[PDB]
Amino acid sequence: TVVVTTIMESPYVMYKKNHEMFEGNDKYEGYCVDLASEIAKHIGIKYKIAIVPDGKYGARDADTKIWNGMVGELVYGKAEIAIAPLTITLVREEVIDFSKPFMSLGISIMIKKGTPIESAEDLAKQTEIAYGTVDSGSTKEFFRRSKIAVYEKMWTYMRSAEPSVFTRTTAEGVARVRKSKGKFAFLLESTMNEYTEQRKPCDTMKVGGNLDSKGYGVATPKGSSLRTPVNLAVLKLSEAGVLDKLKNKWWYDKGEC
Amino acid sequence: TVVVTTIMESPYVMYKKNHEMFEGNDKYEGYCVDLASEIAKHIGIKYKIAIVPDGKYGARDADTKIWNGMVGELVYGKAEIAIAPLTITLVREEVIDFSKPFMSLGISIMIKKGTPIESAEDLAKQTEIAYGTVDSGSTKEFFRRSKIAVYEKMWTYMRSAEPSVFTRTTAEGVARVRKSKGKFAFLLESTMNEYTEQRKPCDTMKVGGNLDSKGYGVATPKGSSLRTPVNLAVLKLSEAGVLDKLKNKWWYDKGEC
Ligand SMILES: N[C@@H](CCC(=O)O)C(=O)O
Ligand SMILES: N[C@@H](CCC(=O)O)C(=O)O
Repeated sequence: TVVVTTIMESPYVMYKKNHEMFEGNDKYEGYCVDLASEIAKHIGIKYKIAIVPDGKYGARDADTKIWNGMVGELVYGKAEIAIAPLTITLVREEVIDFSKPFMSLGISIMIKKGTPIESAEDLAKQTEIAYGTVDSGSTKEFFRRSKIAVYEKMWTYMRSAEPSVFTRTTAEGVARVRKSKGKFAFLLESTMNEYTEQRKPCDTMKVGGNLDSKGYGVATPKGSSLRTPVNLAVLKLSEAGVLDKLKNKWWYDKGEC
Repeated sequence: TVVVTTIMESPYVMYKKNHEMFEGNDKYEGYCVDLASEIAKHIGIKYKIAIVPDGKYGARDADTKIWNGMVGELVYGKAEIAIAPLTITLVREEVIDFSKPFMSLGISIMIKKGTPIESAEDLAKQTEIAYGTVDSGSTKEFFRRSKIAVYEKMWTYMRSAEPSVFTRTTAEGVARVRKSKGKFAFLLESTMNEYTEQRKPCDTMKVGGNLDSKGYGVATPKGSSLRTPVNLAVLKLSEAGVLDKLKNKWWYDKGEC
């Protein structure tokens, strides 16, 4: 039985209503729950969903050099596959493998409706509206590593901001936007942003274009016999239009705004 | 010296003005020429650009089972790397390797301005306007393999259309659109469609959303020592914003419309 690391993130992995009464994998629903089922069917494996204990995507400690989050679970052999909205990055590719992308996305800006912001330049040239990102993920790293002037300005602000503009989870960032009367904006991937925009109370929206262009991949530890089957499975699902059906199912069919 | 297979396709690889006076690689300019230079710099290789002899992207002969085009050049050891708008697909992944995507795209519809078509459904429910794709590529295969009703109908038409609706090159498809007074539409990737829309005489446009979501990758033959360095190089260029800069350079800085 293959241990699948994933993260509680709507609409990828969520608790079913009355999840307490279900056992194991049956506790959960979402895009990545369906993707896990599809891949397992294609490659012929039994699997168990294990929600990442620390609740993080994955970053390397510049102190102890230890990987946390889902990346950590793979690196240290606690899980055999990661089926979550895990961004394909250089630093991660150096320690784990990724399938070709199952979803295409970029960093985006979330505002409370009515906020006078339409771009990253708009954010960077003012101080009245605060903004941040989730911790321990690719978005925080993006700003840390950027040599593009606008993003460097944004990082210089966010890195030193008090109280902290970095949130433990995406949900916490969204809640912060919703409660802050337009005085907090949140930087997050377009996929999560677009989802939230179609959820009650319909008070947030994505503004401007994406800051970058990248993808989520299904990840496996280096040397895994699952590497190739997983990659081919993702491409088959892509080409058969199943990934498009799954996105429509979890983002728009369920649309509430 | 590494042989780089590529294809004459604007704005990826084009002849410089007065190309006859230049030698070797310096005869050429474009997105993929710049990408080749960037990758070679990162991975420390000397290279020679060789335009694919048969002028094809790459498909397998359901008869001889022989791969043609750039895929063929890699499969049969005539080239060591492909740096071109070559789509990452299942069938190709079974015989060659691809880097993670350097560009994201989908199949799209090109029309002569004023053509009463705004979608794939619009095309499929009529017969007055003909439509086709380029031969020996991923777009033709998409329609061949689709089980989506609208696309199945389009394939059933295109496969048996007289005279042939399939063109040898993208340029031939574009010229056919331009010359046909709204009676021909062309199915091609969004990237090439978007490019053409900003080129004189500014008589074409992209209509509707993309039919799929996929990527171009830099390809290497199975067992190549260049596989990992090329993959990491693409991700480095992605993350440094170089891919975005190159797209802006060749599509929009170079806009005529
Ligand atoms: N998909 C991101 C998580 C969210 C973010 O950082 O925006 C990652 O893999 O780290
Ligand atoms: N990018 C395509 C070429 C053109 C097409 O088929 O649309 C390929 O690699 O085959």
